[PDB]
Amino acid sequence: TYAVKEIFYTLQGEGANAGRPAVFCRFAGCNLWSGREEDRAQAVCRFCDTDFVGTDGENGGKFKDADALVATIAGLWPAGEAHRFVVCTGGEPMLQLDQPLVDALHAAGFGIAIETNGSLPVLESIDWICVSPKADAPLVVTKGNELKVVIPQDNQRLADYAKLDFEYFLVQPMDGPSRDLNTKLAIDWCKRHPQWRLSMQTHKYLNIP
Amino acid sequence: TYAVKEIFYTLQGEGANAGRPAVFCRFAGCNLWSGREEDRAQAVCRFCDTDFVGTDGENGGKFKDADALVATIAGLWPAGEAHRFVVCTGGEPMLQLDQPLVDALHAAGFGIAIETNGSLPVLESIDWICVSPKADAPLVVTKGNELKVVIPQDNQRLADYAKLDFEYFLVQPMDGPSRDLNTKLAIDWCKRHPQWRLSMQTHKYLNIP
Ligand SMILES: C[S@@+](CC[C@H](N)C(=O)[O-])C[C@H]1O[C@@H](n2cnc3c(N)ncnc32)[C@H](O)[C@@H]1O
Ligand SMILES: C[S@@+](CC[C@H](N)C(=O)[O-])C[C@H]1O[C@@H](n2cnc3c(N)ncnc32)[C@H](O)[C@@H]1O
Ligand SMILES: Nc1nc2[nH]cc(C(=O)O)c2c(=O)[nH]1
Ligand SMILES: Nc1nc2[nH]cc(C(=O)O)c2c(=O)[nH]1
Ligand code: SF4
Ligand code: SF4
Ligand SMILES: [Mg+2]
Ligand SMILES: [Mg+2]
Ligand code: NA
Repeated sequence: TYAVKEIFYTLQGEGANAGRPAVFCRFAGCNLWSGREEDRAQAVCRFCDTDFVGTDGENGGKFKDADALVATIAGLWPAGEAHRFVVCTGGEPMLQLDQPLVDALHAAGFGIAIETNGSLPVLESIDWICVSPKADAPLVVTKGNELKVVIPQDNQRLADYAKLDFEYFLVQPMDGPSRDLNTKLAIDWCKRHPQWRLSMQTHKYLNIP
Repeated sequence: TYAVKEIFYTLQGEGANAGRPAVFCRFAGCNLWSGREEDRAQAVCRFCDTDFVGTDGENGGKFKDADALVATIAGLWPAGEAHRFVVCTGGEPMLQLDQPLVDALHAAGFGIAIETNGSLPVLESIDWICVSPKADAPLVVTKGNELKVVIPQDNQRLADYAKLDFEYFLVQPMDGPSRDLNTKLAIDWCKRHPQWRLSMQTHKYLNIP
């Protein structure tokens, strides 16, 4: 059984796969914040830009099993087109993403990405692992495809993240009332430390979901 | 001898390497347009967003040999940092980019990308080949790392391009008076035909060179 906030078809806005058509499956619920505003200031992750509470978004709901969820995901892909790609997010997708769902998505011809905060172990059969560490949470996933660090965060040891086992090391400016400022900080960081590259939230500039 | 409009250090704004720190080396001169506005209306390539005339830009000049040019490119890289990366562009870089320059950039620890219109043979020792075909020019480069097609162009056969031997197939919206329109067309093209992914000109959104 899966609790899903919304499922939608768009381009991946972030990370190395930015620009790529993807079905986004947004699981409800996170382990670093309740999703309630009155809780935000005391939460482990306090900067979240996302509504992951409940199952009331587009295509959202409680799915009986993996086949029902996969059916809805596949249904959003253009008929007769391949390159099927799903980005599992949330919320924290590792609270709910399990092997039977991964196997059913693979059997349906999807490549699978995850967006995860890195505080929970990941399924290594996932094809694309994006880890976005939250400075005040544990980081237990220390290898993956891309480490996409939102900056600035207090308590961050940013340069050290670069010792972890990832193919790409990205900084993503924190959105909120200081986005332009954070974007300038992020560009400068990369130019001074070019192991790192910039991940913009391109979907916000394109005004697409 | 090399005629170079400008050399600057920034983030690659475009293609699959978007976000990556790079020295841009912009060669002077193109085979598809004189760069003169009086000639634009009759040129093979008519939509160019770039000034590639003369050697009067930042660090631009006539370089006596490869060593000279590599010296200036290397001097823009942050001291003590690796991941050296240079994007050769212009203008049409294949008018001037030769094996000695490729060999000296490589000797200096640079990975080398090119931005090329594809109408001229490219050197296969170049590490990253980005081909952006112009609808009314010959396309002789039919393999490479990314094929980054600016859209829309009249006379374009866009689905045919996807038959070529590239790792990535991208559409980039044509900037000009219709950029927003063109951006929506490009998003829609990728969602309908998801072999294709979007290449935004992110440096224009970031307002960086
Ligand atoms: C909403 S999270 C969901 C997946 C999981 N909780 C995680 O944090 O990766 C998806 C991506 O958005 C990023 N993000 C969240 N709030 C953001 C903000 N205000 N500015 C920029 N990126 C943000 C997260 O760091 C993560 O990389
Ligand atoms: C300035 S060109 C120089 C390299 C080579 N002459 C070429 O055309 O690929 C670099 C990139 O800018 C793209 N470009 C030029 N004018 C553009 C415009 N108005 N809108 C979007 N992309 C543009 C080109 O297609 C190319 O991919
Ligand atoms: N287009 C788009 N790209 C995204 N990449 C990560 C997102 C997320 O919410 O996990 C997201 C999102 O919400 N939209
Ligand atoms: N930041 C940035 N990225 C770019 N990618 C290709 C460019 C070009 O002029 O070839 C370009 C450019 O001029 N600036
Ligand atoms: S860990 Fe991810 S989903 Fe949870 S509050 Fe933070 S950014 Fe949002
Ligand atoms: S071929 Fe490249 S440099 Fe030449 S005019 Fe066209 S976009 Fe500009
Ligand atoms: Mg989001
Ligand atoms: Mg340019
Ligand atoms: Na900090």
